[PDB]
Amino acid sequence: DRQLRRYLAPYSAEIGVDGAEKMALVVLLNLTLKRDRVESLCDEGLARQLLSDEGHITNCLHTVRWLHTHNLKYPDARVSGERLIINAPPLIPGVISSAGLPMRMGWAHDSSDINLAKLFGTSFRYRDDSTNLALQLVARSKTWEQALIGLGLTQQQLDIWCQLLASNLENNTFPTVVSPFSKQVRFLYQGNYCVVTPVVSHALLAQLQNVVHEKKLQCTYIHHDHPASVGSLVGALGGKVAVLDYPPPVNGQSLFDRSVFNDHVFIDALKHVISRPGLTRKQQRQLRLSALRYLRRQLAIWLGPIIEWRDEIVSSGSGGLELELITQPKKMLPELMLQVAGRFHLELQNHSAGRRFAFHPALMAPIKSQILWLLRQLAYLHLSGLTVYDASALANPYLCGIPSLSALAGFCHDYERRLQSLIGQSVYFRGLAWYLGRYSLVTGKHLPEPSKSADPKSVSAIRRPGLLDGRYCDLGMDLIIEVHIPTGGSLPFTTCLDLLRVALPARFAGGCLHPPSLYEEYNWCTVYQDKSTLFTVLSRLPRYGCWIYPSDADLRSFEELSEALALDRRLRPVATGFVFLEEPVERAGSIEGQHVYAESAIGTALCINPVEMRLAGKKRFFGAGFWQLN
Amino acid sequence: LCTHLSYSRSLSPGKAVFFYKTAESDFVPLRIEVAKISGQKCGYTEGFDANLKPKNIERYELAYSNPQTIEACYVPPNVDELYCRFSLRVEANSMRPYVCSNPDVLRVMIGLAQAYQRLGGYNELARRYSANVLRGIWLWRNQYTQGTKIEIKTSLGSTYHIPDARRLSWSGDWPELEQKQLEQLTSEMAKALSQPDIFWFADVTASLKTGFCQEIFPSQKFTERPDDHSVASRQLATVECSDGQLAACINPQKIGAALQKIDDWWANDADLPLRVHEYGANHEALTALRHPATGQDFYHLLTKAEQFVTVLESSEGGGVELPGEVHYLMAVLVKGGLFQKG
Amino acid sequence: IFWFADVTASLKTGFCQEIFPSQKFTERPDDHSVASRQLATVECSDGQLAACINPQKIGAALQKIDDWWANDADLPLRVHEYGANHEALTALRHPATGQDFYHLLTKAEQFVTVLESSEGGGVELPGEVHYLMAVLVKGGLFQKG
Repeated sequence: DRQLRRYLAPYSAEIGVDGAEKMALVVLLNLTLKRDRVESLCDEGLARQLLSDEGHITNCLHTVRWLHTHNLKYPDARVSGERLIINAPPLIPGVISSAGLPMRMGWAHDSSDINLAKLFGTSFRYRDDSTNLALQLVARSKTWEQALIGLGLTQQQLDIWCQLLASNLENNTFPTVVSPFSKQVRFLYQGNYCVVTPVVSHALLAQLQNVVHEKKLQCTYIHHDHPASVGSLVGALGGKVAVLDYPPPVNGQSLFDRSVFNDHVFIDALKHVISRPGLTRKQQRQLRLSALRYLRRQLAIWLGPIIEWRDEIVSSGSGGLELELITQPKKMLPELMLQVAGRFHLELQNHSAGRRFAFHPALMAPIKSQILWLLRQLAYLHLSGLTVYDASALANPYLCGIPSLSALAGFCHDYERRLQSLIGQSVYFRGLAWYLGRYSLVTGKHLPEPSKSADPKSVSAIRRPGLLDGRYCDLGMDLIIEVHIPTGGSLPFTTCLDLLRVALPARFAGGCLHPPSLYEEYNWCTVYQDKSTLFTVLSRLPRYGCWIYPSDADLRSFEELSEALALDRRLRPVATGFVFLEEPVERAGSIEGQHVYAESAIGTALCINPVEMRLAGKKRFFGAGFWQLN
Repeated sequence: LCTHLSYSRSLSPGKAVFFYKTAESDFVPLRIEVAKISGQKCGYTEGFDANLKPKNIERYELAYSNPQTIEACYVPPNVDELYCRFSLRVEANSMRPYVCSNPDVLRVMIGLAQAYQRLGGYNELARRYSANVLRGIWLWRNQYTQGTKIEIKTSLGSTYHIPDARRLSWSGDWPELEQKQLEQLTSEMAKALSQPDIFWFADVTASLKTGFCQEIFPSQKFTERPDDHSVASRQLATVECSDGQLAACINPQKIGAALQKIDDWWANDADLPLRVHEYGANHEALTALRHPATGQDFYHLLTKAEQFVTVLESSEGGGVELPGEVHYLMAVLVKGGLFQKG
Repeated sequence: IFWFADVTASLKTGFCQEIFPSQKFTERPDDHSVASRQLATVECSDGQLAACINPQKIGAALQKIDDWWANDADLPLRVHEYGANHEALTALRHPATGQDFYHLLTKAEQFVTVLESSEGGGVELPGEVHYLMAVLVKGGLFQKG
């Protein structure tokens, strides 16, 4: 039954072999032949025959030398050099990684080997723990040795193999040099730069292949040509590997104040304007003027949302008069005084309390005068409209969705260095914010340039290096950067605005970055030194966009992530950075200074609608809405 | 030289979009459609095997059709003009190595770029790039119109206009009030290419006068063969518009490959110009014009910088003395890439 | 040379005569709701649909000029590498005859030699040369030799 081969596959749950060591050696030895030559994995005779062939077993023993915990070739079969065997890093409460998983190994080298590697590199559950054949023989596990000698192995042949088999697992656990086809990226660490090279975890990827199909998670598949040339798991999966897929989620009414007239003080104020005899001039004037000042404020409030509408819409870029007459030129506004005063009395007439005051002769001139006055009176780095073409939509080998956050932190800094070489004063970026207005997935894949000659000499033919399977998208986004200048005297000038346009990088997330088109240009590079003005402008953004906020939840597994995503609708997984496998050292092949290996860190973020922060207020926005490193 | 050396790209374009105007709205996208067709059974292996050995089939077996699914795109009835546009940014980014593992290699590459700048030479590169914009060769297979007009605006306030692009050759001399605009454009670009801290940005539009229902040729996608027979074998590239509709487009790197087609320095015989490539690749003939065996490729030439700087420094300049090898090398540094293991 | 032609024809018709535009090649129906026979249309700039004839359907007619086989002209075939005849479901230039495009493509060195030795300007060109040129006009793929 093919189900036996499925359960022994690297992408399936491990099965127990306790008390069945004899048939386990038979099945595992029988797997070293091509499927076309074997009618059953259970034939004791075939196994006894295969076991006597020292050459066949020797060819199998040799594969042990390349068993690994982390796979340096995964994304690109061209990488050449040594294997990597490292114990999982300590658990970080806020990061999903291999730290919470048990120890497992895999195999990658020649395409030809595949079958021969299955004798020692195939895992199983034994004595209620995770092991494999190589480990039980190296550790001198007597039950397995007794069954193996019983199947026809000479004690002298076993005594020699225990030594050679152990020797193959005792060295070459860390690469000597950095391989020429590996990735290298650099960031600040403890006040200086270090180069980081990521690598994929065998145990972590193999588990994900099972969880997405069992827990019914959103996913897609990445293809690999020549699966035998990339690794055990990719071959077993037929060149199709599953990854997570979590993309972002991208009036006829009165404009008048709903409660300016609900203040009992307003009613009193009116009574005071109306006033009373019996007092001195000073007393009457003091009460009167106070009432008027109050009312003045109310007049400003009453028309408030209306004036707000005007300023917002007119500055930024139907048919009712309270909308159209305010859209007009401010110089015209004084001539609306009689109309406003009319509406005012009407609004009072329609109120439960104002029926005692509306159109009363006493209030005529007061109201008209204060309105006339009001009418006469009426008469952080923000990057807007940025477009990115062909951004990399595959954040890490495990997850598709929002581009890796490590890339935005990167962008902020290259931009800072360019500006610093232009302006003599020290300039520093504390935080960086991200907003999403447009998100479009692009299908297909890029064709590589023919940069490789078919033969090194005496050939006039050009070949294609190879093909990869990736995912790309187009973005439209705004950034709000918190800019700080250390010096007491600052440079808030046009010159600096030009230098801010020049310093802007051309590259973003692997794609191409452009400003808004020239024929429709506005000031896309403004600067604010006031939280109130900046927040007010940001509340006006279109309702169909997304703000991305940091999350609070701590997740330690994909199963915990599955539950958190089932419960919320705003939660998305993101790539957050790297986790080190070793301390930084000097190593040949490093681009600059020290080198360290790491594995990708999977974390989470929230998607917040513009409507939610219009209500949350500027306090919550400037506390929670900005991201930083460490 | 050294283990690592590389440059990034200094001249990058955008995505081009096709659209047209109506009397009711200023921007209507050109879009693509999908359809089933009846094909032919023709070609080798359809009837012959091995080397011209007929295979055994009956006479009627080739009269059958071969159905296929394709995407296609046509201009709708009664549209008089079709418009296409893209954006362009240019940075003076060949003055410094993106990375370099050796300070002694670095100071030399810097010396060379500067020695070249002051004798002239950026004008030469700018003239060649400018010519390719105004000629219109970036329309590829869509150049066959009844009349083509090209218009350019820049961030410095200039405007250029070619009343009819259909006749401007690579080799020759342009008509008056056209030759002149080429000179003016050359100046803006020659500066943008070499002097830092200048922001420059261009916006290039063109118009095509077309036939009644003329076929249009946008970029094609790279795909797997579907196994479904309900999915198109030839799929075309589109861009999402601000209103949510899709439109036909030409990919950035396809516009780019056209703009840099300027190399007629090979074999001392100009012919037609090649896309700059370290080995002189010729796609039409499937070969290479600067095969390593000739000594004419980039990698051999990258080691003669010490000799070139010496000449550039000893030369008076302002003349016609700059050799093909120095111009070639500067052109390659402009299309930056990986020059490692040196 | 940028050459264009613009062809319009007028049809004088009957009182309510039936018109025959191109048909779609459709998938097998099973929903009892989709038409069994569907016609091709184009979308006008104003949103209306109109009847049309497909590009390659016009082309199939224009290039129907092949009567060089069997030394008896009869009616012409649509140029085809194997001489396909749709009316009788057969093929006139079956590979077994030596008359197809691929056999002929390999003799080019010999044809050039003849043309060069000939005078020309007259009626001397043979059927085999005309056939070959007609196929190169309807270009396609000629590969995997």
